[PDB]
Amino acid sequence: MEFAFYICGLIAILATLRVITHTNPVHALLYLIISLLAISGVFFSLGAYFAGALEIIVYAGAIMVLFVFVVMMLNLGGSEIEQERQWLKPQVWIGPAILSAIMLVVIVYAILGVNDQGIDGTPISAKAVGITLFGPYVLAVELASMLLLAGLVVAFHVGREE
Amino acid sequence: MIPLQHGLILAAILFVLGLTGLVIRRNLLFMLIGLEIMINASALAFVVAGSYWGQTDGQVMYILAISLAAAEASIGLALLLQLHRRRQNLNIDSVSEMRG
Amino acid sequence: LLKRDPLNSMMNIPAVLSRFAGKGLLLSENGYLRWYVASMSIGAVVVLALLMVL
Amino acid sequence: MTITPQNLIALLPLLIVGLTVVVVMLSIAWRRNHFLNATLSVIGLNAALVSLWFVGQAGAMDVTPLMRVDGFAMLYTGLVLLASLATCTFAYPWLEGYNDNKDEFYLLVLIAALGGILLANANHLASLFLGIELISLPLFGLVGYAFRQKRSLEASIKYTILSAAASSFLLFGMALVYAQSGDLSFVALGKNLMLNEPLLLAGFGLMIVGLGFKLSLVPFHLWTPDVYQGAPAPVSTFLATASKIAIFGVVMRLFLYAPVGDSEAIRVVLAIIAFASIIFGNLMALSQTNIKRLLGYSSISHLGYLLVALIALQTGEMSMEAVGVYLAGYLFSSLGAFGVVSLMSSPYRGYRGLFWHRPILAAVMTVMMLSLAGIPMTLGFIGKFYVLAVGVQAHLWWLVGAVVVGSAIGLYYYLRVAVSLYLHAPPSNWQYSAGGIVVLISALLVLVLGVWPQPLISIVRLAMPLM
Amino acid sequence: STEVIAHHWAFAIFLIVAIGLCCLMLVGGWFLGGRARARSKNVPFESGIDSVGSARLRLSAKFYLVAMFFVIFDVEALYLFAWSTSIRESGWVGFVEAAIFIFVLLAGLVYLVRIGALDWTPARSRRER
Ligand SMILES: CCCCCCCCCCCCCCCCCCCC
Repeated sequence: MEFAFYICGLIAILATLRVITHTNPVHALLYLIISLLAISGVFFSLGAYFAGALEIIVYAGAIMVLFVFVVMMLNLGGSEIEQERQWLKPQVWIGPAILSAIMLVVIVYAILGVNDQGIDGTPISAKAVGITLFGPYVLAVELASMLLLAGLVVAFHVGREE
Repeated sequence: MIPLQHGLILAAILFVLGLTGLVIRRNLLFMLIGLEIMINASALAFVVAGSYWGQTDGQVMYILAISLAAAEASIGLALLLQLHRRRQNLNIDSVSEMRG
Repeated sequence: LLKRDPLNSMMNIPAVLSRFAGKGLLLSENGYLRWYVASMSIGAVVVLALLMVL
Repeated sequence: MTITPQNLIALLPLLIVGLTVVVVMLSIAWRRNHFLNATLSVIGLNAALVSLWFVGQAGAMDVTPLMRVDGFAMLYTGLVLLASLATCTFAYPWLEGYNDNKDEFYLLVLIAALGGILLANANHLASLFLGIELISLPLFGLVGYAFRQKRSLEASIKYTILSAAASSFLLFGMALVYAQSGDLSFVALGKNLMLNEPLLLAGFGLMIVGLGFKLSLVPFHLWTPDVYQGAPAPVSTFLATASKIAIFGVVMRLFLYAPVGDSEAIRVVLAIIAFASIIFGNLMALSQTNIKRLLGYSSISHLGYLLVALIALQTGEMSMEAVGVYLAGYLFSSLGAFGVVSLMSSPYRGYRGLFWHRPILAAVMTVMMLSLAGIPMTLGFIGKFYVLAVGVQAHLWWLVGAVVVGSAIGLYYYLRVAVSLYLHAPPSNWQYSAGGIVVLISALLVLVLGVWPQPLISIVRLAMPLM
Repeated sequence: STEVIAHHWAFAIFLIVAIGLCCLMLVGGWFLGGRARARSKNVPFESGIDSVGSARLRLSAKFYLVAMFFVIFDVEALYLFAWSTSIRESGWVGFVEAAIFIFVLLAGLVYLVRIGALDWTPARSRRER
């Protein structure tokens, strides 16, 4: 169980790093799919089967429309990759790299300072998540439905051609 | 049996990688991709937090996190389509006429 | 020597300091989004470091 | 624990705003009629405002694992409902000139009012996060409502990207806090504690980053003049009033109900953020020629003053009423100023010497400019006096010195705008008249509660939550 | 127990043999059979005449609005996935919450249908008259 979690975590880290430092949009989307598959594998190793199930179910459709928009605008041959290459320079990425590194080491210092007892890996079924979702957490569900409705209304209002 | 610290460190690494892709990348689509990476990393940290305590609260917070992720992705995708329609490029540094 | 009112200029010094500080701070509002995200990250690092040192 | 009918009695504004959201949706889908859906939104908001009376007659109850309703939630719900009503009233004459559809504006305003009410009633981390996002997303829609205009699209893109980043920061800090404590309730943060542990402190710092973005706090304040200028003027009114009121109310609920507020490090970093916010927001508006960016820096400074009033909450018991009085005065002054701006920007096509063609709007604008400066005979002075008393009581001398310096700088630029209203420059419809009446009652309320502030003190002190 | 590790091993062997079989037939297809040489072999197929431009042009999909609605409706679907597995223990009150949820879902769907969204077909292709 440790092996699957650690291999999926390493794959997720590598695929995210390849995502943020790539010029090809379709290859970046493929590595993003790989990273989210690895994230769902991490979820499955921790016993949260529903979390990994929703990570593959709803993000396969999310990156699908990302592919649709990439085909819609970004694909132009080598010109788009060449234009994306000029925006990335050694100073340009070395600027915020040390900021991300110092933030990461501060958060790691924070993480290591807490007590630990180990994750037992006991599976949590979708039945318990459904009971808690429609039980103690009513208003989260209802106002999340209203939030998604609001986002849908915003998408309709902005995304019209004419 | 699996340490909580390693899962939180993994989530932190993914979060700072998403922020690196948010800052250093100039095309708006990669900023939205990096935003998706941070929201997935925060959701992942919530699932590790819920799995350490053996509660469904982390999974419910993950559900809310990805509902927000989907809604913000649709809104940002519509805004990016508007930007590409009325500018014909996805340079985010040209959005600077409002200053001072 | 005193007809220029030196005490008035001495007390008008912090008005000049306020104007200079405001004009210096207005240079940070260049209007770039990536700079805004970088400044948010900088502020997060700063507040986290201040919480760790105390 | 289950839901009792008394819980839905206490849930009246949320249910009414959701019902009128659905009703406005169905009326828009039936036929695109601007006046009908506008009247429906105003009717629903007024119905929630008068259902606040039945909520008060019900009592204070912990309605959910999520929500808690008391006088605190009642007062902030009333403030955000008044802000939403004024936003609709200012928006209708502006929307009369919109060539595109004018019906989604009121739907987004109603959904954002629902998010503000849920933020006012929040007693859980999940409720706090959902309320923040439910404030932010209709603001993404409303800021970029006139996407044909370049600046509105600029502000929409900037606000969306920055607020998604801040939501990610806040959610990661939330996850770290939940990993530390194990309960997401507002009363169980650190109950197992030796109150200073690095994971809980880092989580609260990241939530501080997110909320300080949402409260225009330094150094997460750079979006405020840009988003305020780019957005439409009723959207600027709503973002200045309702979002700030709701997010600061839930911030005070979190920092009062949790035992983490007793920690010295969070108080120290909040004092640093408040000092920087006051000085930076006042200094940045010295040479501002545009009224929207000036009011954005004004919002930064006033949220810094609110931060000073919030820092001393653990020591003195009079900080909460100070924040309530300051937020009422700030709401009225911002409503008046942004309403004058909106009425000057209406109808939508695409302030020097304003007294010589529009004298009543100039009078309202100069009254609100006097009020925002903390000058007596106005409500902003009463709020500044409360903030100064709270800072003096808990011995925060750097903060009150910063308040005095920032008040002097605000005096300079506010009074510059006030005299520029009266220098020499080189409608006809009852909705515009309704907006003029709204800003006139705002100015009259500011003047009357500056002369005689005691009824507002009584109403604010009667809005007393569980100590 | 023993059944669980047996099932895990069976699933792992299923994955490994499936991927290895796909790779093996790909390798066998690539290695067997002689190659062909032609002047126009490495040209995209466009019914026998050279292309105008290339196939890497940007193509305006008309259903992008439906796509960014599809993400939202997929999230509503995941909420109903979570509800539907625990209907009996949720009780009638949970049925009331889900009824309100689904009523808001159809209200949004009727709103999308009526305002002209979910309709991207051209005027000549609307089958009028
Ligand atoms: C054309 C405009 C381009 C704007 C790019 C902005 C890039 C910002 C990079 C910031 C890097 C900071 C590294 C750490 C500095 C020291 C710590 C913070 C300040 C105290």
